[PDB]
Parts: sequence; C-alpha cells; structure tokens
Amino acid sequence: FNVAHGLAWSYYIGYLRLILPELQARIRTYNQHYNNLLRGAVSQRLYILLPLDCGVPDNLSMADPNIRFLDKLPQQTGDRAGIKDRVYSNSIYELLENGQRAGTCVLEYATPLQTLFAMSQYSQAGFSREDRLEQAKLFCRTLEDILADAPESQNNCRLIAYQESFSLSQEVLRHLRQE
Amino acid sequence: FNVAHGLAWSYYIGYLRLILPELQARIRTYNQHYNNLLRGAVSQRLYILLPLDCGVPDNLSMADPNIRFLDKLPQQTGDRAGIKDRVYSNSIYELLENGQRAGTCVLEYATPLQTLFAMSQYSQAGFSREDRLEQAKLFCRTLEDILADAPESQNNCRLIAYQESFSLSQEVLRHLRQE
Ligand SMILES: Nc1ncnc2c1ncn2[C@@H]1O[C@@H]2COP(=O)(O)O[C@H]3[C@H](O)[C@H](n4cnc5c(N)ncnc54)O[C@@H]3COP(=O)(O)O[C@H]2[C@@H]1O
Repeated sequence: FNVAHGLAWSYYIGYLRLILPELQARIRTYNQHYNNLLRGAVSQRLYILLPLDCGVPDNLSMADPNIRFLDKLPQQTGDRAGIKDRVYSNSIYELLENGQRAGTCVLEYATPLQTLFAMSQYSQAGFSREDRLEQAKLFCRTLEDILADAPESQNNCRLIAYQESFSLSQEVLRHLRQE
Repeated sequence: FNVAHGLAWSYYIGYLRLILPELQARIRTYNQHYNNLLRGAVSQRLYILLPLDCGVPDNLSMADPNIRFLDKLPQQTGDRAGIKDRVYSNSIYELLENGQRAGTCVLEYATPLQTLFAMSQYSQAGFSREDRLEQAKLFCRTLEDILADAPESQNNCRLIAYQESFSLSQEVLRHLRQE
C-alpha cells in the first residue's frame, strides 16, 4: 505494501495542485500566438496517462508513433523548499489519424508510476513485480477519489487508465472528442 | 501509516539518482567562472536540510537570516515521462558569521517532507500532526539506509537532520568545516 496512497497524495499536493490552477492561462497564451483557422487549437485540459502494467517510456512516440512532440507550453516558475525559480514545464503533442493531425493536447504520464515500477531494481525497497498491477490500480483509485472531492482540479485534467489490439493514440482521441 | 518508506524511495529514485551524478560537474562549471582568490569556492556536495518537526519555508532566509540566496547552478535538463527538457535546478547560498560570508554551498530542503506535512490539510489523507515527527524520522531513517548501500551517491550529498537555542546557519557551517 500500500505504497500507492502516499504516492497519489504526493502527486496531488506536490504537483497537480500547483500547475492545474495556472494551466488554462498557459494554454490560452499558446493558442493566442499559434492558433489559426487552418488548424485546431490546443485542448484545455491536462491529459494524464496511467499505464497500469505497461512500460512508461520518456518519449511518447515510442509508445505509439502516432503521438509526436509538437511544442512546449510557456514555463511556470515558483520558489519551493529553497530552490529559487523551480521550473514546471509541460509538452504539447499531436495525435495522428491516417497520417494527418486529428488532435493536439498537453499530454504526459503520471510520473510516480514510473518511479513506482523502478523500485523493481532494489531489494531493500520490498516491491516485487507481482505487486505493480495492484499498486498501480490503487494509485489510480486514490487519485480518482481525490479529484472527486476537488472539482476545480477535476475539470482541468483527465485521467486515462489502460492495460496491455488497442491504440494509445485512439484512446486519447476518444477523450478529446467527448469534450 | 508508514508513508515515509514510499516517499524516501521516490526521493532517491525520482531525484537524487538523477542529479547527484552530474552535480560535481555543474559546481565545477560555476566555480571556474566565478571563483577567485578573494572568495571561497562553492562546496562540492549537496546539503539537504531535514527538519523533523519544524516548518519548511520556501525562502531559506526566513528560517535563518544568515542564510541568503546567492546564485543558481547551470540548469540540468532531461526528457522524463513525456515531458521534454524537464528542468532540474539548484540554488547556491551564502552562510554569514558576524555579518561576513563564511561559506557557500548548494542547499535545499528535502521537499517530500514539505509534501508530507501538508497532508495535514486533508482529512482523507489520514495523516495527523501527531504522526509528523514519527514519519519524518522514518523518512530520514529510510534515506540514511539507502545511501549507506549507495556510496557514489553518499559522497555527493550530506543529510542535515534537526529539531526545534540553535542556529541553522551554524549547523550548516559545522558540516562544511568537517569536509
Ligand atoms: N516539475 C514537475 N514536473 C512534473 N511532475 C512533477 C514535478 N514536480 C513534481 N512532480 C510529480 O509529483 C510527485 C511528487 O512530488 P514531490 O515534490 O512531493 O516529491 C518529489 C520531490 O520534488 C523530488 N523531486 C522531483 N523532481 C524534482 C526537481 N526537479 N527538483 C527538486 N526536487 C525534485 O523527488 C520527489 C519524488 O519525485 P517523483 O517520483 O518524480 O514524483 C513527483 C512527480 O515528479
């Protein structure tokens, strides 16, 4: 173990609560400079990928070649715990359908899941691969419950959970099109 | 709960393992440009403050006015979990003795402790203030044990634990002078 409870709460307090209040204005700033009638605007919410037992690569294109990096948002800075101008950066991605762009949005993995699965490599961590699917689901359970009691944050992000045919770019496009 | 075990392991895997291998070269880069015989060079290790039951402000000067921000190190970047060029920044601080600079080093709090104590504010987190001193000590216990089995990381950082007369700038200067 039940290590997920701590990681889910850290993820919310130490990150989501910090960027989500300012995300909509950064997306607005980007769209105002780059949006025109020949293209779709960047979506308005943060899309968080939650692979429950898959890999968590750093390059999204290597999980699905139809997801490709497009641009960065404007940086967000803030002093935290003695670090001056700590940087919070996010990336914009395009979603391809039949070789053509069909969507764009701010996209990223839930990093603590990556940290959680990497405890694989250390015996003193007491985390075996047999527990990842269970702790990963609990992480999603805890985080789902937290944003239920925090509407202002729930409406600025969307969770996308999945396991291992199925296309990750299509799953993303499904959520974008229900908005 | 025993939430510290997860937070300590996340802190090591998701941060210390990432910056400590490259810290010595960034400090070298800074000293080479700004060091001269009229001043002391920036120390070579990362000094991590671990307040076990005190406050964790973002501005170190407000914990002790003899600790003042000096400069930033060169940024470190790296793609992580879909975020392109994720930024890892650190700050340099000067330590004052009788109104004169007596030391300089890279200094910061162990951020997860700040995240841990902020779970104060949420009932669904199940963390009461009566447990902070216990979980904080466990966090230090777990992290101390991890760097015992990781020498290469132990020699690039120094842990500084303390509770609530006593000067935080003097405690820091003590460690710098034993090096
Ligand atoms: N700028 C950012 N961009 C995207 N996501 C962010 C983020 N800052 C925090 N998060 C996410 O929130 C989790 C918990 O953050 P904490 O600050 O409480 O606890 C963090 C703590 O801040 C430290 N850490 C991580 N990145 C750091 C950085 N760039 N500078 C200083 N400390 C860092 O390591 C702990 C565990 O890291 P994780 O396993 O990655 O788990 C992180 C995860 O990276």
